[PDB]
Amino acid sequence: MILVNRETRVLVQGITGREGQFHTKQMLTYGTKIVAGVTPGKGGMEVLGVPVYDTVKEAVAHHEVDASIIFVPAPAAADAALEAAHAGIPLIVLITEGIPTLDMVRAVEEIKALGSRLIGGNCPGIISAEETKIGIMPGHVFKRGRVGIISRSGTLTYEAAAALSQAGLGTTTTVGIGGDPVIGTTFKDLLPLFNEDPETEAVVLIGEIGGSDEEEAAAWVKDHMKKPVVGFIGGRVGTPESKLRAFAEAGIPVADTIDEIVELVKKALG
Repeated sequence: MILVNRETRVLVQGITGREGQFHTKQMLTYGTKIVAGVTPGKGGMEVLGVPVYDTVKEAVAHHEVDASIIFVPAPAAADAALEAAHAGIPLIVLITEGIPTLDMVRAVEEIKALGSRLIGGNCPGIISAEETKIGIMPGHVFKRGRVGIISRSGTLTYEAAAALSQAGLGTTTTVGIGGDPVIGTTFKDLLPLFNEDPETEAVVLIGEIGGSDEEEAAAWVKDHMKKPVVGFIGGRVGTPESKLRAFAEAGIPVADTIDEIVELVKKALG
């Protein structure tokens, strides 16, 4: 696994909202160690046994936190991420969709400078199979195994994870990094972590049109990866052709279908 596991202590920002409450319940049931929640104006309340505070600073003053997950409304979501970073929280998972691009870029830059890792926004989060769940992904399709996943598409991530689980390969950590133009963590940032994780025997990269992250990741894989990588591009620099060419030139086998992801991983591991 990379980044998080069962021991990861989690803070939920926007815990009192409909989404926040629903997923706090799903995560608690999964085994995620949610230790506190934050919602301005709701400090003093309790959600599913989780104490709620008005600010992240107040929450961290009473609880050690390794990561935070944000369900705060779009207009204030970027600030919520910044609030977590200023409090010293190492990992910040920003779920919220619709955050203004300008807000997003400013948050990415400042949080990066502060030393925290930001996943998102507009993403499903991170899950370490049968260890911990810090996101909104369907937990049941992530059976524990040996394949790591980094994906810009939640849709394809779940199809791939379910297929890998059914094939007996399973998964380690899956990070849904988000498909929007501006994201805080991408392929190249996570590949080195998977490369050094002995539990991960192969990594699946799921990309799509736009940006240059897939192309940059391919170059990194070609020069530094020590284990198999399989790629998939949805919607079949910045074009699908450019990304397919980049993967091909990097020696990264590309699956044309979800089933081929499974077949290519099996082939690579022998």
